[PDB]
Amino acid sequence: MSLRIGVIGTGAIGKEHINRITNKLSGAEIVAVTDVNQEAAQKVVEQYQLNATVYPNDDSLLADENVDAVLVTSWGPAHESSVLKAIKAQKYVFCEVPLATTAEGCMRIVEEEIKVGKRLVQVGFMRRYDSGYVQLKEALDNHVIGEPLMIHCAHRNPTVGDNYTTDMAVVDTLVHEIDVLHWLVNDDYESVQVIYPKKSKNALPHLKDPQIVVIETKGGIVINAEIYVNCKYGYDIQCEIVGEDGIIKLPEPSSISLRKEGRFSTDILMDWQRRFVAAYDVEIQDFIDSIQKKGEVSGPTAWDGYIAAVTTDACVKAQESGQKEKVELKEKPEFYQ
Amino acid sequence: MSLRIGVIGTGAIGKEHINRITNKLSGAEIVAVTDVNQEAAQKVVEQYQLNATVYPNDDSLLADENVDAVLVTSWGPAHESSVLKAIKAQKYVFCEVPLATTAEGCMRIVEEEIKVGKRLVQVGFMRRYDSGYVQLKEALDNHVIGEPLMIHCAHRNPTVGDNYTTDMAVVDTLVHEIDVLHWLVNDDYESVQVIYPKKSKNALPHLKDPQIVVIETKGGIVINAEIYVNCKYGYDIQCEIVGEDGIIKLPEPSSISLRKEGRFSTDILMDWQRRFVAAYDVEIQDFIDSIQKKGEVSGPTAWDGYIAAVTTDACVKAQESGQKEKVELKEKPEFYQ
Amino acid sequence: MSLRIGVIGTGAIGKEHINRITNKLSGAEIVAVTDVNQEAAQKVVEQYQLNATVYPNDDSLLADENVDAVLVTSWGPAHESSVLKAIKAQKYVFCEVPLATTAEGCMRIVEEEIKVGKRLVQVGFMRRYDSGYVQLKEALDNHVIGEPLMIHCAHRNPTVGDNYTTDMAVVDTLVHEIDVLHWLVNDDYESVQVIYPKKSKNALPHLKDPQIVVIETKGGIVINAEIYVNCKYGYDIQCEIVGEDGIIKLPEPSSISLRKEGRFSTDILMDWQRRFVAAYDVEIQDFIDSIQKKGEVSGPTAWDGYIAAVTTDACVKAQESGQKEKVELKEKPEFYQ
Amino acid sequence: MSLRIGVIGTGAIGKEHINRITNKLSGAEIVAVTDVNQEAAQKVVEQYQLNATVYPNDDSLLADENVDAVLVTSWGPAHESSVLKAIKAQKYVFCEVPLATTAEGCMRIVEEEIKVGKRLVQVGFMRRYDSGYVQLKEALDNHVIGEPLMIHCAHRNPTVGDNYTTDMAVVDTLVHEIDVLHWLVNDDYESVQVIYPKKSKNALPHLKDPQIVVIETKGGIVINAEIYVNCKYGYDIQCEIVGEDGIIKLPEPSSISLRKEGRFSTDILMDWQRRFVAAYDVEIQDFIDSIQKKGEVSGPTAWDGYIAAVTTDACVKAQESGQKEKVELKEKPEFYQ
Ligand SMILES: NC(=O)c1ccc[n+]([C@@H]2O[C@H](COP(=O)([O-])OP(=O)(O)OC[C@H]3O[C@@H](n4cnc5c(N)ncnc54)[C@H](O)[C@@H]3O)[C@@H](O)[C@H]2O)c1
Ligand SMILES: NC(=O)c1ccc[n+]([C@@H]2O[C@H](COP(=O)([O-])OP(=O)(O)OC[C@H]3O[C@@H](n4cnc5c(N)ncnc54)[C@H](O)[C@@H]3O)[C@@H](O)[C@H]2O)c1
Ligand SMILES: NC(=O)c1ccc[n+]([C@@H]2O[C@H](COP(=O)([O-])OP(=O)(O)OC[C@H]3O[C@@H](n4cnc5c(N)ncnc54)[C@H](O)[C@@H]3O)[C@@H](O)[C@H]2O)c1
Ligand SMILES: NC(=O)c1ccc[n+]([C@@H]2O[C@H](COP(=O)([O-])OP(=O)(O)OC[C@H]3O[C@@H](n4cnc5c(N)ncnc54)[C@H](O)[C@@H]3O)[C@@H](O)[C@H]2O)c1
Repeated sequence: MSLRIGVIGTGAIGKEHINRITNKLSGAEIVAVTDVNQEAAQKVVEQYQLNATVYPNDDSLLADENVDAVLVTSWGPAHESSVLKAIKAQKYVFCEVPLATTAEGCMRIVEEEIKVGKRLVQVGFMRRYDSGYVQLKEALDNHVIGEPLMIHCAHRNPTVGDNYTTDMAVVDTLVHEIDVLHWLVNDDYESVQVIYPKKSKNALPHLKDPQIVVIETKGGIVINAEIYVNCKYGYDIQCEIVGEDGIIKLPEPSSISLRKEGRFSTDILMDWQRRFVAAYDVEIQDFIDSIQKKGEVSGPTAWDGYIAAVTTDACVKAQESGQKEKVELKEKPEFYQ
Repeated sequence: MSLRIGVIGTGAIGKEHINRITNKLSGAEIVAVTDVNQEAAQKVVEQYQLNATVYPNDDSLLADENVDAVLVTSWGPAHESSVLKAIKAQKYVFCEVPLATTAEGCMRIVEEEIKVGKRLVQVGFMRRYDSGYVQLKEALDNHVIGEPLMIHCAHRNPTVGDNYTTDMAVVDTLVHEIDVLHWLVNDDYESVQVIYPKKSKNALPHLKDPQIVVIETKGGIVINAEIYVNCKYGYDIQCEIVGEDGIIKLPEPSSISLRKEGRFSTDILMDWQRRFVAAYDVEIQDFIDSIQKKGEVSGPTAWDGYIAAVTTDACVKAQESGQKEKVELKEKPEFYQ
Repeated sequence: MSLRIGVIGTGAIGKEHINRITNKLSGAEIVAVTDVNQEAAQKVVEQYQLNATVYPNDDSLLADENVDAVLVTSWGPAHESSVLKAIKAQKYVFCEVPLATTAEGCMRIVEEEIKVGKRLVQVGFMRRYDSGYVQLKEALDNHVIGEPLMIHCAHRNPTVGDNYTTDMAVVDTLVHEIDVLHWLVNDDYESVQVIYPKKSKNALPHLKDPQIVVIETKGGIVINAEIYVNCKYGYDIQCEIVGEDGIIKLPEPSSISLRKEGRFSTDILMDWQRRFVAAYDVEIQDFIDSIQKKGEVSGPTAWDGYIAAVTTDACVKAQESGQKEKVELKEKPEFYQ
Repeated sequence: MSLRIGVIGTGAIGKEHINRITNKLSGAEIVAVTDVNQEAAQKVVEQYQLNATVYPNDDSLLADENVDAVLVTSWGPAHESSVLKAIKAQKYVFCEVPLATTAEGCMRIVEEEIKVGKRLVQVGFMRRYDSGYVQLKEALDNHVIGEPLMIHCAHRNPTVGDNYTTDMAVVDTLVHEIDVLHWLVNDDYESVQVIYPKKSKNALPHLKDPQIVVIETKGGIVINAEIYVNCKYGYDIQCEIVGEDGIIKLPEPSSISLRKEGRFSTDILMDWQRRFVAAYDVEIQDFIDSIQKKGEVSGPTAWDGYIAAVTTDACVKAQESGQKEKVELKEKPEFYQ
């Protein structure tokens, strides 16, 4: 007997989630969708031969008693609104990054979930389900390299559109690093600082590219993260953790090697979409499985969404301040441990 | 509306397939099982909370009109029998390696499928679905390295039981290499030769370990394959294809690197089961998807099973002959292209 | 007819240079030595069966008309003194790092060389002769990756003695990085900043280990350099240069790979001495060759020594300031380009 | 007091040896040369400003009492002649591969050295001095992987001239593999077999390219060696040794990695000359050093030359026989152990 899922926002990524749930995962179906372009959400129901109702807005869909759970996968700032409603309507919500665009927005959502007794909210930080990052986690949990002291990491992308703005680099992009990193090391951010290198010839005039972002935790781990979204060569995620007694490092995506015209090579991806395909699948399936076999959700929490929001804010602050901004977090409610 | 699958042989591997279909894949269910230890097949229905009928034998299960398709995943020599029945009962059959234990056994099965008009039989040669081997295929199809001339490859395993016999090395083990290799290069085997190196201290007395197996295709590709099932260090599959203008090579499984006590390392698997987990999933899902969206099966064919059987036989021949045995194949029926 | 070399300071490293010149290189001999422990200098002349005069002090040795060139390889702060003397005595001087321990000390030496018409002083920054760094140089000179924007690099060492102090990390250690990096990118340092991560359990109480050192050039290249001298795992130099259109990276030292007990590994060196052995050889041979076939020295210059001194000072400043210190350099005299 | 060396054969490779001895190594000089084109030998003496006598033939040069040692570096079949003379004239001889072009030719040379009491003859098999091969040796000597069982290896070259003939592949090319491999594993060859794969489009019509060469030792190690001299992509030497409990593998030559246009790459050499440059240097220096500090030569022996000759012959035999030829070696004289 399969979980009945309603999708809010049938854009490019909500279309990807509809396809995995329909044709790749196990034990769930899409019974309802609503988009803001109601005509698009009516061409998607046909496209994937869904057996689903098409609502004009969220409220209508959240009223429907079929739907046990919703995917929030619409425009970014329209998230907070739909999550609060779904919590009050007491449905399970899988909400794509970001949880909300402001730090208080995330706080409002925590307070609601806190009331409604159990965990309803999983945030779509898929990196925690990628086998690379899972292995790093395992080695750290095993004290393979003793105490983490520094982290170097990088998030690069071939080119961006006319729409990509200086803040998006730390809000839409460095956001997964921010989530995954503190999950691995089990610590909280303290300060953030932003440093701009010589600007790239591949960056448009309004964009500042690359950027380095230093970040210290409370324990004193020092992270420096490079964000270069016009690197031209490929899409590439690198993460090295230096510990007291050794170093561990994230793998490249699997690739056949080639020997030809003087070079020994492997392939680098050009498409951010392709990089985490497996972790999307495993993440959703875990929302599904965790609900039917526990009565609550298991992944990244509303709280983790809140931590991403505060730090993301401090970054955008140190971004035009040029100074060493501070990251101030409220006490972690007993609810979340 | 999901495909109704009956499993013949609820052993260790048929249990793995029941679990992927039940809890990982999409659009199919297990409605029927039969084992030879009928008590075991009645503890498996409970184990995975299946909603399935338990038959005493294949015939009973193949009569059941629920079941559209069957997994043949029982003892090895009990395959041919169950496949012929399922073809005549006109159900879709996914049959695990081997198709049958004798070369004529595979021929009998081809003749039956040939009659019944369309493709019912997929053979479980999962390597063709592994992303490594898929990439090699893609580069060869693109003429990246021109004409294949030689292949070097290796199939190693830490240790084997008291049950592992000299012939099993080319019958149960080198069998996937044999299937996958000719699929990649699109050619047929001509001769096989077997050469025994100094015998390993890790091999039991009745077993001959390692072995090298040279194999020539009709076009003149020269393959040498190493089979060392007591290599102790790990489970490891290596495949290098040398072409006219360059070389392509299979990847290692993804692993975090580590720097500690004087060494820079990655992990090697110890468990053959873990190596191809993803290709099992993708293989089954493709049996499922290909049936509901085409009315026939798509994978490795009954014919490919026949090619594996002939070559596997010539190998066991050159295995105790010590001579350069021959591989003689019947004409490839128009049915299969 | 071979170059006659006098060695000032017959310690451990001056002994290594006497051995290479005597038994490995071409076209030079040691005809004179002086140490501060004059007894040790005699034991050296005997040890390497030298045919050399033993002076009580530098002045005596610089008077000797045999010696065309001197190695300054004595205790650190005793360098400046011996280099000024050798310049005025008008001999060729190869001076090991540092050129002098203060920034003005290097300035005094530049002024002397400036007068004496030609280049007499090569500083022993051997990295410029290592084949790795030579290749990076070549790729940058060829615009392979366009404009350098950032550099990440690391200098790690297993453990240090009771004698290793917090400033030595940027004075004795990060000093080669400081020389080589601006040689590669052809730019000058502007600011330096020092950040202390959580302190290591492998570091003694008086030592601050690791450190991160951020450094910006005038053009805007942003360098972050990690110095971890108690990393325990090995001796390891890493340098990655991120450019506009691609990334280039320093190689590991050559090593046989090994597959054993679950791991695929290569070796990491435990001894800083072993890492640059080939660049020492090539460096000295180039002092020799460049003198006999040009009448002047070719390597890193007295000026480059001065640049290392100013930046080294700013680092030690930002080291206890905790602030973003500045690097102020005098105009580059026409003499040096 | 430096070793006085006479060079027989001032061709391209004898010119390289004259240059290293003159301008790179320590403790030796060229005091005498003779070529067959006596005019070329004069132009060489001038080219490298040598202080040397120019003889019309070997006999004259071997009479000269200056010369303690000779390099035999002339045209291939002219080696045996000059080595026998030098042994009887009782000079030290460094003889480039091959020692002689026939197996009995090597036998005549062994018998002469055997009489003259000590070791005069070093054969120029430089691989034993390359740091890669030295490391493999060390790991095998340490039983790191237990008992060697198989070896896979390859010798590839971009393209060859109109002058390169099918036999040269096993006589001029596979000859270093043949020497180095039995040195590593400390065993003797027993059989050889030659297998021709589909012929390459890069090979001329008179040449058979690639070839595989299987070789068994007495102990039962099974070696398969690939020789592809028109592989087009680069010059590339690969050697993998599979032992009982693990695998060891030769390194690639050091290279900077690059990330650009979709690929992560390293460089492959195009010039056989560049691959072993360091082992040539270390090899010669060891002829020199071993003579002045022992009164005999240390490297590969006249005997090792003989072993290469017998096996080289068996290969050329199995090369047009198509059969499994045999390698028959005379008893190893007590003189050589
Ligand atoms: N975790 C990740 O790596 C990742 C990757 C990509 C995108 N995302 C996130 O996914 C979201 C969507 O991404 P996208 O690039 O497909 O954007 P998109 O523009 O394709 O999706 C927005 C769609 O939702 C509709 N919409 C907006 N508000 C709505 C509302 N309140 N109710 C119903 N429909 C509404 C719009 O009409 C549009 O069709 C964003 O929040 C983005 O940050 C996360
Ligand atoms: N493609 C691969 O990499 C791969 C891997 C592992 C196993 N296999 C194949 O899978 C098959 C099973 O493997 P396994 O190791 O789990 O063996 P297993 O012993 O666990 O499975 C045999 C089971 O089937 C039952 N059985 C035998 N004949 C039967 C019949 N006619 N009808 C109903 N039940 C029957 C037995 O009682 C037993 O429970 C073998 O043929 C093997 O070659 C293939
Ligand atoms: N470039 C490099 O990779 C590198 C590596 C190691 C050391 N060094 C540098 O080289 C220098 C020498 O190192 P070391 O380890 O041989 O030193 P050391 O302490 O081992 O010995 C130096 C010797 O010179 C003597 N000496 C001191 N002052 C003298 C003077 N005025 N005149 C003559 N002799 C004098 C000392 O008594 C001692 O015997 C140091 O400055 C060091 O920092 C450079
Ligand atoms: N070990 C290695 O890596 C390696 C590499 C290249 C070549 N070699 C070998 O070294 C040898 C020389 O190679 P090369 O390319 O310099 O040869 P080359 O043909 O370029 O020149 C050899 C020179 O010696 C002269 N010569 C011939 N016979 C002579 C004799 N009896 N006495 C004096 N001079 C004589 C020739 O006229 C010529 O000028 C060859 O046997 C070759 O196979 C070994």
